Amino acid sequence: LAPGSSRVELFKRQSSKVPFEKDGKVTERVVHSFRLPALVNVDGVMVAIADARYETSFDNSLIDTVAKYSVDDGETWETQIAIKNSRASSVSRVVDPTVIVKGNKLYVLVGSYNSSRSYWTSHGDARDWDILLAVGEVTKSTAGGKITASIKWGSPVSLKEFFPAEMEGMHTNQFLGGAGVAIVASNGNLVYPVQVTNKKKQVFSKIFYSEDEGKTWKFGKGRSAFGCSEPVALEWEGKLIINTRVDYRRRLVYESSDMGNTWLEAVGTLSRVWGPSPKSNQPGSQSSFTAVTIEGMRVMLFTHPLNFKGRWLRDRLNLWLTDNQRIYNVGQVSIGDENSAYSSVLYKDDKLYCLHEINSNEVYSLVFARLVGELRIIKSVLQSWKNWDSHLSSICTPAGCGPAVTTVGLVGFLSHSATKTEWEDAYRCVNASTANAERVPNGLKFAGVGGGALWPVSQQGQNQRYHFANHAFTLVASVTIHEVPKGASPLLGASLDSSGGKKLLGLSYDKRHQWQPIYGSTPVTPTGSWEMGKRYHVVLTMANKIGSVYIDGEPLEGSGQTVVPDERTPDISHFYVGGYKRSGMPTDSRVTVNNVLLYNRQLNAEEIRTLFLSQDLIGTEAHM
Ligand SMILES: *[C@]1(C(=O)O)O[C@@H]([C@H](O)[C@H](O)CO)[C@H](NC(C)=O)[C@@H](O)[C@H]1F
Ligand SMILES: [Cl-]
Repeated sequence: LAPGSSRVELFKRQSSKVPFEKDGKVTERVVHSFRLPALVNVDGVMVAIADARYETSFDNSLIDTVAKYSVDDGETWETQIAIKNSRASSVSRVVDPTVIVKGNKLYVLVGSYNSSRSYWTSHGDARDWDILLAVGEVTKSTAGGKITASIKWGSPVSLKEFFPAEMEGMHTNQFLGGAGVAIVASNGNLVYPVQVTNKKKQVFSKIFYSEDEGKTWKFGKGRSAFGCSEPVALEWEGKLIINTRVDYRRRLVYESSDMGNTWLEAVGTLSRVWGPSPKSNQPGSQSSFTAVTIEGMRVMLFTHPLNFKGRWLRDRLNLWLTDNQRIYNVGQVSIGDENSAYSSVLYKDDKLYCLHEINSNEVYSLVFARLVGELRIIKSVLQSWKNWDSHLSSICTPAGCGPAVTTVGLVGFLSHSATKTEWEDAYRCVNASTANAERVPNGLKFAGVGGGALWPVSQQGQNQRYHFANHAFTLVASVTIHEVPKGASPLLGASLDSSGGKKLLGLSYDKRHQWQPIYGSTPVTPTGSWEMGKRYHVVLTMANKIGSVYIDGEPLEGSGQTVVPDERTPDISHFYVGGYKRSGMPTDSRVTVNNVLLYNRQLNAEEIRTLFLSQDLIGTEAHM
């Protein structure tokens, strides 16, 4: 939890009571565990929705949906049961409450089970299952001269009639919300991303939506891959971005422009960025994933545990910030090594909050954290993003002024700022490690075995912000060679392996004053000519499985070669700059590199020309 931030145990395990209703009697009843946080703002009233697991944290046990609500931003709360289970047996339950706010109404979608003791995807049929929608209406008033609120909950309505018996290629079984908070789309639709099972017990994600305030519901025709569960969605630039849990794998993210009729994996942005554990080989989690506007900029906030401990313990809840280009780790919201899986982040009246689980010995509480420090950090990073983008766009490029320098898809920028061991990203997301580097205006001068910079791709580890590069990228730099090498030496490239020996696309230079562009594992043909001490502009582009190399805005002879040989997707280890930064490699690159730009797409010819013409205008030197 950041400096300046603080929390309380709001839903306290084995302590907090809720109004348990049965057979017309209400009794204040202590709850064993609280799970499934959803934290929202309803027209000024903060509402926290959760599971009240009365007897045990076991998933398949007695559970009602609880709400707490506050009119004073969480200083005090009132408590109610929003949705009661069927009371059919000792384990009846309403589950995984998923919330949409529209106007002064909360729409809460829950599964309902009567008597099963088995995990939902293990059920061979829907004998025990229903899917219910309850609506809460929030009214504000002023008793005793003070602002008050109340929430009146409707009786739940089954949406089972809207679940078709078949979906292409399958027979349907059950579906549930993806927990947390869903959305109202820009056309007014209520949109729940849902997790669905078929009779083969496969799980997949769909979009489940309503055009008439929840009276009737439709499924979008498309779907995720099998294995994509518990989805969470937001709307971004006219599209749904649907962010899915995949147990034992990296999270898949999809886009859909047509209310889920067609799903496209978001390979160029967010898909496969977030891993569920260090080695992405453990269970995944529910995630908060929201679009908000902070100081005038639309951005997304994402949470997920790092899960160093493994299995479902899911320690180390982390918060991420992205503009759909750059991806910034705000940091750890939870405290120390506590277990902290499910979460919900709310941005209300320019204050940031998080309701999340803490788990000791499978006894769960929800803490309510005031993310004061995290908001400060987020505002700082966004100011940096805005400022660098403004600055680059403002430059009057050489013909009045030529086309603007493009900042669309500009993810990273290595320029003047460097510490002894790192070359700093101006966008503050991913620094490059360095060795044997000397600071120069807007870059670094390198020498010696082991020398260079490493800008990590898969080497980022669990969370891979530059995964897009496996699909398309542009890497740009200004270079000067200071000594003729003994053989062929590296200058810039994308490496498939950790050494740099196995390249996707690169540029080397040789003892005969020629360039050696490297296209995957294709035999290298030297070409062109360079002069010691002269500065050159280098662009490497990769898209559509094809790699190109440009010097001074022009493609080397024979460029435009296939670099992805066989339909496996690349797994780029890192970009290397100014050497390999590997003492295991015998090369000595004596070179200066300035102003390294990374984009998440293949730039066009105009954009490349503009960068070349503008290369002495773009550095960060005069600003820090
Ligand atoms: C979370 C959890 O991992 O801790 O998992 C849910 C599902 O297993 C997940 O959505 C994949 O289907 C549980 N839901 C149900 C209905 O079992 C959550 O309650 C929670 F358990
Ligand atoms: Cl099936």
